[PDB]
Amino acid sequence: DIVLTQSPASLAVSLGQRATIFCRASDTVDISGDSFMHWYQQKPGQPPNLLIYRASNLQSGIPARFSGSGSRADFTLTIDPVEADDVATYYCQQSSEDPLTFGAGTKLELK
Amino acid sequence: TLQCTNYTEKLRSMMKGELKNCSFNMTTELRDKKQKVYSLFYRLDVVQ
Amino acid sequence: TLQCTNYTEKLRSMMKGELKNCSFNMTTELRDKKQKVYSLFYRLDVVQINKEYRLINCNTSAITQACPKVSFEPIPIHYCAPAGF
Amino acid sequence: QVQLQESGPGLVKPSETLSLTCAVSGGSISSGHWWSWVRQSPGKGLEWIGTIYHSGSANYNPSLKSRVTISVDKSKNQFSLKLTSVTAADTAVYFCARNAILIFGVIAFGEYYFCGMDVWGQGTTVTVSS
Amino acid sequence: DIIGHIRQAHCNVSKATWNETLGKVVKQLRKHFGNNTIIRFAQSSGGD
Ligand SMILES: *[C@@H]1O[C@H](CO)[C@@H](O[C@@H]2O[C@H](CO)[C@@H](O[C@@H]3O[C@H](CO[C@H]4O[C@H](CO)[C@@H](O)[C@H](O)[C@@H]4O)[C@@H](O)[C@H](O[C@H]4O[C@H](CO)[C@@H](O)[C@H](O)[C@@H]4O[C@H]4O[C@H](CO)[C@@H](O)[C@H](O)[C@@H]4O)[C@@H]3O)[C@H](O)[C@H]2NC(C)=O)[C@H](O)[C@H]1NC(C)=O
Ligand SMILES: *[C@@H]1O[C@H](CO)[C@@H](O)[C@H](O)[C@H]1NC(C)=O
Ligand SMILES: *[C@@H]1O[C@H](CO)[C@@H](O)[C@H](O)[C@H]1NC(C)=O
Ligand SMILES: *[C@@H]1O[C@H](CO)[C@@H](O)[C@H](O)[C@H]1NC(C)=O
Ligand SMILES: *[C@@H]1O[C@H](CO)[C@@H](O)[C@H](O)[C@H]1NC(C)=O
Ligand SMILES: *[C@@H]1O[C@H](CO)[C@@H](O)[C@H](O)[C@H]1NC(C)=O
Ligand SMILES: *[C@@H]1O[C@H](CO)[C@@H](O)[C@H](O)[C@H]1NC(C)=O
Ligand SMILES: *[C@@H]1O[C@H](CO)[C@@H](O)[C@H](O)[C@H]1NC(C)=O
Repeated sequence: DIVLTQSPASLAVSLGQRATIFCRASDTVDISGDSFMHWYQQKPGQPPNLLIYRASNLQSGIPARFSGSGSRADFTLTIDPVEADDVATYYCQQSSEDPLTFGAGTKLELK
Repeated sequence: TLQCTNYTEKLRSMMKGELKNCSFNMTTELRDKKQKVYSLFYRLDVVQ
Repeated sequence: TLQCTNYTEKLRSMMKGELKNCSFNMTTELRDKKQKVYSLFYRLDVVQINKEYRLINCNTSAITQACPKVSFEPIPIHYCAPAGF
Repeated sequence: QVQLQESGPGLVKPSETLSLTCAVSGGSISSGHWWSWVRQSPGKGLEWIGTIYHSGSANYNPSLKSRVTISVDKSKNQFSLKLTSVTAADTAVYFCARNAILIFGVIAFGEYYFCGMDVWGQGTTVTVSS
Repeated sequence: DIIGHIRQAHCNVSKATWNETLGKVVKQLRKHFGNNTIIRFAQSSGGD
């Protein structure tokens, strides 16, 4: 299995401040140049909603404040600025090798 | 002698097992020197 | 690969820097053995590779040795037409 | 767009089989997408169970291979998961979701790499108890 | 190396055109082998 280490377990910033959440795969998720790293926002009580696909591409309907980055096994996802409606647990997901695996989940809260 | 591995172990297509990444000590322009070469070969061209 | 030095370092003539004394490992009659050969080459025939030098032609082609028994002296050649011309 | 709605028992006696059916409304299960099941539980992040293509071919999580079977019902437009020998450790919220595919080539030769679960249902909470 | 994804090489023959082509072939074969018979096309046998 591909193991995804997510860090920090919890991050909090005041409104208007950018936040970065890291995801470190146990192995490479890049297949022939395409980085198969996915990023989801799971609001408490809600299902997760895909935000970023193929590591850096923003999903349609998701505000422009979301973006991603990374290559190989080291990925950095970010929110710029974090708004009040962004309090959520965020997870990374890999589709490079079956079984699909998910990260631990980072709780983004206001401060 | 070639030292070959599968080019991409993550393929789920009909091409899995095709295109091996083979390394070898190839000769160079000067008779006294050697170079290490990596190249791709189709499975049908390389026999264990 | 050739290991070359200037044949004569004391020259004050136009030959200073030309004509190098190159040491190299050449093959011999038996594949198992090698021989160490010292020879002189003109500078124009040896190019530095990085001292270590190679023949200028290693970059593009194999070199065929001219047979020493065959003279390069031009001889007259007559051209003669076939019948009807 | 297409919505996913699940239904099945929210309480299952230990060691019997849980059966969840996810209805697809507004889309078509027989399309170039893969359908999958995901679970969430306190202490455990999202864990993948398996995925199905409408042709009937399916991939499963290696630790669950002996206990989880999934299927597609093309006439009902429904995706089903049957999990046998359920234990207390299997308490979780179960989501049905649609996995988008790159399909960079002829699908007959594979050439599809999974690329993002873009549509998720609401989740059926299942507790194992008796 | 290969830029981008690895994909299988392939040929594409239209089904309607090929089916018409075989229909023409079957009638012409029947002219030599007899009518009211069955003509089967199958993949080639093994070999090089
Ligand atoms: C022989 O017969 C087979 C049988 O049909 C036929 O198969 C098809 O091959 C093509 C490639 O040759 C496959 O193409 C891909 O299809 C997907 C899916 O298409 C649907 O969805 C897209 C949008 O999601 C719609 O636009 C489309 O109309 C369909 O509804 C496409 O997503 C792929 O698009 C990418 O590649 C295109 C190729 O140029 C780009 O134009 C396009 O912008 C996309 O770019 C992405 O890939 C590029 C490289 O691949 C990359 O550079 C970009 O940055 C970007 O990442 C693509 O069209 C098609 O799926 C196959 N059909 C099957 C069976 O699924 C063969 O083509 C045919 N060959 C011969 C010899 O004629
Ligand atoms: C390459 O793939 C083939 C597919 O059958 C497999 O048998 C082989 O072990 C693979 N090689 C390596 C080095 O993983
Ligand atoms: C090239 O030669 C070296 C000599 O030590 C050897 O170790 C190496 O395995 C050779 N490489 C290949 C690809 O055979
Ligand atoms: C040979 O002479 C040339 C003259 O320019 C000089 O550059 C070169 O260093 C000399 N080489 C040796 C080995 O003395
Ligand atoms: C000839 O080969 C020997 C090893 O057998 C090596 O030490 C020497 O440097 C070589 N000579 C030249 C001129 O390269
Ligand atoms: C070697 O050949 C290339 C062309 O193939 C040429 O540009 C280069 O100058 C040559 N080397 C020397 C030392 O002249
Ligand atoms: C073959 O494998 C080696 C292993 O180090 C790697 O560096 C090289 O890029 C591979 N070749 C290709 C063409 O991917
Ligand atoms: C082959 O490609 C040409 C390109 O113009 C197209 O017109 C033709 O229909 C194609 N044929 C098949 C059988 O795909």
